[PDB]
Amino acid sequence: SLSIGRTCWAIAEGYIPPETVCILNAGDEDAHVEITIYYSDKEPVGPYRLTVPARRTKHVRFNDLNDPAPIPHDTDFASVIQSNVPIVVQHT
Amino acid sequence: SLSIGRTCWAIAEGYIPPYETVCILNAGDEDAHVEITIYYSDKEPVGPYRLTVPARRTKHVRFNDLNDPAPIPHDTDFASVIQSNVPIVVQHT
Amino acid sequence: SLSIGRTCWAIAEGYIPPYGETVCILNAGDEDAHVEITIYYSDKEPVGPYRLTVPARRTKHVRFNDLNDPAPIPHDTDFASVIQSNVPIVVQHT
Amino acid sequence: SLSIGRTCWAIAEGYIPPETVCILNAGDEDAHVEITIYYSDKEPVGPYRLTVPARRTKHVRFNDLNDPAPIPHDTDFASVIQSNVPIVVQHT
Repeated sequence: SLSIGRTCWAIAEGYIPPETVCILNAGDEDAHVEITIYYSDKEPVGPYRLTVPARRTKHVRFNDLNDPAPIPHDTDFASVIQSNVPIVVQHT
Repeated sequence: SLSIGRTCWAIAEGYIPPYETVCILNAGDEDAHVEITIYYSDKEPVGPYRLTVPARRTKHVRFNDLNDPAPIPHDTDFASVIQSNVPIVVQHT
Repeated sequence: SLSIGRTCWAIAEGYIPPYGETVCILNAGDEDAHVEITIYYSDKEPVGPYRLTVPARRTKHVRFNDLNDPAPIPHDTDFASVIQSNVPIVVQHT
Repeated sequence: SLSIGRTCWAIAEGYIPPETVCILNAGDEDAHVEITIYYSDKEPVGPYRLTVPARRTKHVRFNDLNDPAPIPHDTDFASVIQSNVPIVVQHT
């Protein structure tokens, strides 16, 4: 049983033009992910919830997160990505 | 024997264009028997894809040329785990 | 109750081009971060500290171009920075 | 005094077109750096020696390393950078 990655990741950049996080769950249990969006000038927003099933990768467009709320375009943001089980997160 | 790197790497991105590269350094004195597993968004992982990076050598691995057990589909998002018997350094470009 | 990042970061690259370079800092914690930046050069002593605050639960984009007290950073010059904080922060320079 | 970085760095990519390493020495002692260059089909070459003085940065063009030997253009390579004192290394 492959355990790789960690349960907490932070990405200090973010910008939607008027973007993409890639998550690997190589493990045997589904990952319940929560993402919190941070801003320069207002309180953070979340959790945005999503599942990356066991032995799957998922591409997350920040542009498509809209529950609790869409992320404003042309605004600089940062995100924290938390999970119950270790995942690998990369930002292109 | 210089030992640098680790035996397990994960790359969360992967895309072959429609119709990329992993750079591996083995700076040590024993050949590295590498296994790569490829993960997908909607189906079980595929692998292991096996290759050797000899002692004191680097190797460029095009995902496009990995085809045993199977070629990786184009225009498909994927992720890889790279495992080795001996520490290696892995860069994805 | 979120502590993430560290109090010390080093960026070995730095270039401001002609106009007429940026660092993103996340402070996910519950205390304001008093940051200090020291700028290093290939051929002279380092310059700093440049001071700024990243408040609790905020992110801040820092344009190196705008840093100018104690001194502006020369354009067309290769530099490096060290970013120190009283509390953990996350620093990325995409 | 400020100690930051480490004494060993590996860079798995390297290409000189027919290729810059930026090194920070934030410490109070000069860093005597040795670089070894690795190839896909021959023994490694080095050490290439250089100094990054106390409290200085240095840009290192792979194209300008030529003692013991120039690095061939149009060839894939990798490097190991070792130092007596910790340094911070970034590849571009």
